[PDB]
Amino acid sequence: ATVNQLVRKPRARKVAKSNVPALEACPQKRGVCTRVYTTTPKKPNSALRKVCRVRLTNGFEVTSYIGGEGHNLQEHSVILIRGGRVKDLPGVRYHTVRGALDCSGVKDRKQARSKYGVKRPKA
Amino acid sequence: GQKVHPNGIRLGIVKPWNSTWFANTKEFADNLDSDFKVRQYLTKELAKASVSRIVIERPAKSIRVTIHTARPGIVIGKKGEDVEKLRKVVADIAGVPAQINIAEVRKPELDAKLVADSITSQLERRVMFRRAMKRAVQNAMRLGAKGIKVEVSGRLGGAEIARTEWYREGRVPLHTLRADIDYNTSEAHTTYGVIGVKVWIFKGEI
RNA sequence: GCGGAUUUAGCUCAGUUGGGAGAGCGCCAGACUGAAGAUCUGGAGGUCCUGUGUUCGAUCCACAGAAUUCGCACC
RNA sequence: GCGGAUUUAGCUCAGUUGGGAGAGCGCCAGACUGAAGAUCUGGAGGUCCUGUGUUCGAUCCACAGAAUUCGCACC
RNA sequence: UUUUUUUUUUUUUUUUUUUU
RNA sequence: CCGCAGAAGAAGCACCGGCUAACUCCGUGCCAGCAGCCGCGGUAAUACGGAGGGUGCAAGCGUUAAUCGGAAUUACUGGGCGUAAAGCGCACGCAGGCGGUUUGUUAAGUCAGAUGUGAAAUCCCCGGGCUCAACCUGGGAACUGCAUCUGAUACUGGCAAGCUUGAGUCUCGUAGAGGGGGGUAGAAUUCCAGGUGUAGCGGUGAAAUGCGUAGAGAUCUGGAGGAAUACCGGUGGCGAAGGCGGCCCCCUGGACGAAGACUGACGCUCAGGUGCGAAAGCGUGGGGAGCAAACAGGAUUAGAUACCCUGGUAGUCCACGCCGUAAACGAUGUCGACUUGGAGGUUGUGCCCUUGAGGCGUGGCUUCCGGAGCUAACGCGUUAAGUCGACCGCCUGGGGAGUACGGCCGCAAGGUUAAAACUCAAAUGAAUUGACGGGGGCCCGCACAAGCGGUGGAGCAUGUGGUUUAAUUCGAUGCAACGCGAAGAACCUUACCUGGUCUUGACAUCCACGGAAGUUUUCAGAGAUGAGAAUGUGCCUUCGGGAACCGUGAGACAGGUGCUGCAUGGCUGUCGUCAGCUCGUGUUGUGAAAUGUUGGGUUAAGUCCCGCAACGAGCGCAACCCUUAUCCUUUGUUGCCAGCGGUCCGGCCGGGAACUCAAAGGAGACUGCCAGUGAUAAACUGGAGGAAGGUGGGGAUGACGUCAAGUCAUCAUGGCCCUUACGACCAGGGCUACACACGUGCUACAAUGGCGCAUACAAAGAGAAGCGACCUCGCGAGAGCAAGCGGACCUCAUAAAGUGCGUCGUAGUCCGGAUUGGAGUCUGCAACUCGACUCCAUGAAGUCGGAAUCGCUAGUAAUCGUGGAUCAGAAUGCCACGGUG
Repeated sequence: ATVNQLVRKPRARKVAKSNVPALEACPQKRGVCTRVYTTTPKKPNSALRKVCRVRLTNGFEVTSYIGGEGHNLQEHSVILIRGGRVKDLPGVRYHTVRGALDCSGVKDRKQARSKYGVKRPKA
Repeated sequence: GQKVHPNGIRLGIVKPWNSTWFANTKEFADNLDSDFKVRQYLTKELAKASVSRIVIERPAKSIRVTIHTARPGIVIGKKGEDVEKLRKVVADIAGVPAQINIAEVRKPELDAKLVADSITSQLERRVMFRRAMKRAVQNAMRLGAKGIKVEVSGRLGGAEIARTEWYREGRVPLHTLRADIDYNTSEAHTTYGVIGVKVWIFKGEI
């Protein structure tokens, strides 16, 4: 009831705190794959997830999550960028709808329908 | 927060027995054993007009069975052929004769029990018995009583639902060993789980 | 048409062209403890991305195929 | 190399005729606390560096040896 | 309107669904 | 459009929480993951992720980039100023806003009209053409303003005229803690020149560093310095705030009580600025008491880096001046009209035979606190928030901030605009908590008292830790846990280490074909179970069907303390012997406030007189109880003996009913009457009278409220267990070590003791899976004989103290059973590396232990014993009543 302590976390369970800095135009964008990483020891033992950096002109350096299945998301590519920074990721402030170019994304996952854009199976 | 029998604690004071018999030292065990079985059989015969009081006397181990039901004329039979039958199957377990005496439930509306057998019948229709539950209590209360409280616990909704509801069509002095009060029960199912109704019928003061 | 490096315990990666391996994090556990931590101890985790042949003996080699990737032959 | 301190309680360190092993502190008990410290009263805590000799008796001293360590010698 | 008899005591996890 | 030919050729995605909307069967473990406000997932995930069905809707379905929705917000049209945010300590005047209100007049704005603009697709209405939805459209209108003119006059502004006198200057009076310079009245007390009394003065939760035969102050007399306002002083006076305390001389603030005179709005109220400016720095030179931050230590030390206490400056104040400035809040300006008011606190004053405490008046300064309204809950109730208004304002939501990046000012520090990168999720206020609380206060309990007995150090009976052993079984870790559950962890109700059988198993059914049920050894086997040899043949009796009672073969089909208190009911607890709460209605509180606890008093007491808007409804109440204890009748009981009858000396056996006893029905003690107490209330004391006394004692019931505590190991059962299993048969064994403790429980340290011989009295108990005397053999554990005895008959106590006479002589013994030499036993498959007790040899610590864990207030702990169950059985556990005390 002492509001300066109380306001931080109190009874909501979506808890609205999200930190999403930087602007300079709009959030829905194209993002160059610049330079790949898979470095950094953390608590979530993140496996095979190549989380790379993007050359966004925004006043500081930034990074993006791999946004969906399909292992090849190479360093020469340029995908779409959007919000959705799961609790799992430090530093990053976006994810990616990544089956543009040659990077493919969903392979034969019949269930994916309107969520990614796949065609029908054997009826 | 307590359930509290007015009945049983006070047998001599307006609330007579379910059984009054006498076995000595060694002879108690098979009497008592049979006192569940003849009771079992009788209630499944009677259920077409229930059984308010199910009175097992034993004048000499052999059994003066005294049965309050709303409609005697269906256990009498077409006159005498079920009175033969019952007297056979209630003596058989005991090994000794059982003198099947009837009585009529003097208007079911006023009774020590039949208020619970009306409400638990409705759960066999499987539709929304709530339309008929407060009603069937308030009807029986125009034909007798001064207060009643009624409790239903059970599976009364759908899929995973178990909850419990409480209702008061008059005041209830909860234990009073001088008053005309009755506590009682009855038990239903609805293809999901139990529906067990209980009553406290504050009929009168003394 | 080039052919080279990195891929190691669940992660990170030390280091390794033949005797087939290594640390912390994380994981589980014998207790203390309702469960953990203070105090006090225990177990691992893989034949180093893998498969045919070498070879007395493979992560290693010859050799093909996978993942991270590289600039040039590409027009 | 010569001279010197030094290997004396977890911690800082006192100590020696040459025969006891010490204290602030730390632990533990006694209780005061549900508990613990303080503060308390009792118990306990030693590679006395090793060897040798003097000697009643060496932690000590002298001698020889290890090993740290300090100044000066070196220009 | 003099009000220091010692200062400290880790996170949890309690929490009987739901529209009325 | 009209015949053939066929339902033919035409549909699906979100998904399914909850928002409009339909839910489950399952998965992977804050994995992977949607991420809009919410919500989901932290091995039981209703939409994450799979799947079954179905749903919203159907060329559609979710969702996305922005932004207003709902939501009231930049408000001439639309507003909140106790709140978010919110009248900025302060107003010298320069422009600006409102300029007093009506006559005669005027229509530029005001308003209505006539006429022009807005050809055509609007917005808003109808009529229609296509088959028609649409589409294609035509017709009907409405357009604030601006133009050009006709009018109608109530405002807006003016014009001529006048006033209401807003505004001042004179005239005339009257006092205070004075805006700035002047004059300056008076206690203490330092420390000295010398006048003295000798050792003690300050200071504290306890005192300290100076000091004292080179005399601790103080106290006179003689002197040298520093310069508060102590009060006629206030139950008060002034002032723009601030802010001065004595009174006075000058400059003479403001005022403001008045005969009036003279001019007629010269006016109010203000931003940028003008002055003023509490805290503080800059000063520049000092005025340099007493106290007290820093200064300087003595001291209280878990570090004080401290607070004391002597010593200590700055603050005291300020000539003079950049001073912004924050707590100077009707959480609030400018104010005129407001005329139910009525009550005080004060000031000046009109009128009274001033016979007078002020009577009749009446403004100002101030507070009190009053209807209609306004209205949450406190109540505010007209000058106050309800009407009516002139603005100089502030008011742009989190978090960005009091912040900078141009320069206006400032002596530099800063003042002051209060902008903005970007970011992101609600709360400030009430009012309600009560945290277990060395509050004020009421208390009270071994809390604490006064005190009694002790536990301790060394040795002993022993369960974890921890040694690490070959290898280790749960859960035990303050008040909610101790001797585990186990009251017998070596057949034992089996953990567990195993091995030997099984998974309808040991136990128990409904039909199918059949059987008479059992006694006795021999050899195998660790037990379960294996291989043989003999002896037997039941009751109805339809000779049918079967019983007692044993079989093999069918289909159905068997089980276990597995914890959650959290579906719930019993039950038990320490709180509780408080006189309980909350309610059927009511209603002040929207609701968590209890709403009888309030307002006077009265008792140790929610005691009892009343009152108060409070009833009363019944479950606690009112008390039924058990044992007393003293007796009353009927009694006499194995009991049990008054008074005599025999004595062969034992209530023995005659012999009768006093009382214990045994005891059923039951019964009697009340302020009863006496003195003191005060209100002849209260009740508290002693006592008549008593077997208790003011519940007489001891048991007992143990209401709501009971820790989110249990009985989760019989509970009673809802949600959920493992089932090749947590199901059931059977022989072994090993829990105890030992360094460590630490205690619970045991004792040994000698005379208020015991030791040796001899003497006086009770009983509490349990008792045919029973308990057993006399009496035989005895060093005795322990053998035998057996009367008896079912509930005073049999027996197990012949409590220990105490008392009379002897012996040690303070002495490690004569006492210590720690224990170890040998000897034996009651059972048993069983005790030995495993006990439990007995006979004789002996003799480990022994000599009065500190600290600091609570026993125990009364007939109660030292002191003084005997019994019981579990169970083929050895607890020191605990459990209950007697008695020197």
